[PDB]
Amino acid sequence: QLRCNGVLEGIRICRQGFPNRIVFQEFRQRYEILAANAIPKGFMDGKQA
Amino acid sequence: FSEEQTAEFKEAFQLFDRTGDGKILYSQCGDVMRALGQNPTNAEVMKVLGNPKSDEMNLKTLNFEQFLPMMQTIAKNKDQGCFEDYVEGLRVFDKEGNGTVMGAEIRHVLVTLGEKMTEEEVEQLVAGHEDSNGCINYEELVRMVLSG
Amino acid sequence: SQKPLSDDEKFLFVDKNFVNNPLAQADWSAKKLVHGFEAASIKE
Repeated sequence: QLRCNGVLEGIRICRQGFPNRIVFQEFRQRYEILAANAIPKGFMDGKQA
Repeated sequence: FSEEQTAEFKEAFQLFDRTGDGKILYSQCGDVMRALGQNPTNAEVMKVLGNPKSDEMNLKTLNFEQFLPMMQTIAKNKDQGCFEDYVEGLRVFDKEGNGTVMGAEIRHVLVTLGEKMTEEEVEQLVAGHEDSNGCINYEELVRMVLSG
Repeated sequence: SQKPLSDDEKFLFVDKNFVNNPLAQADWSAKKLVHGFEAASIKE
C-alpha cells in the first residue's frame, strides 16, 4: 500500500532527496569519535565542528 | 625486542614467580610483562606466551629462555589506547559527552566491553581513580590507570 | 503522538530502541540488521 499510496515511492523520494538529516550536534556526538580529533562532541561551532 | 632489558625481564619475571625455580607461571609472567612498562589485558597477557592453556598459564611455568619470546610478544602493546581517543570515545559513549562516565556505566563498559574484567579489576581501576560522584571521571580514571 | 501508555496515541507511539547516543554496537552490530523481512545483522 505504500507503493499503492506512493509512500514506498515517497520514502524513496525522501531518499531521492535528502532522506536523513544528521543534526549538527548529532553530528558532533556521532563524529567526535569519528574523525573530529580537535572537535570534542558538544563542540562550539555548529557548522565548523 | 632488544636483549639488554632481558635483565629487567628476568628480574620482574622472577618477581611474580611462585614455584621459585627461575620458572614463572604464564599468567604470572604475563602480569610480569605487564608491569615491565606495558599495559596488557590478562587475555593478551596469556596469549602472547605462545598461547598457553590455563593449565600451562598457571602450572607449566615459563622458562626464561622462552620468556624472551614472551617479552617480544608483549612489547607489541607496551601501553593501551590513545587518551584523546579515550576522551572522545568515552564522551561519545557517555550519553552527553560531558567529561565523565557513570561509575555505573564506566564500570559497566569496563566489565561489559572488551575483556570482561573482574569487578575488582574495574574497581581498583575505577576506585582509586574515582571522583566521588558516581559518574566516575574516565579522564582521571583512565589516565591514572594509564600511569599506574 | 508518542504515547505507548495511551492507546489514543499508542498507534501514534514510536516504539524503537532509543539510544541516539554514539554507542549502538552495544545494542546491535555494525552488521546491518534488516515484506518477509528478516532483521538480519549482516553476518556473512
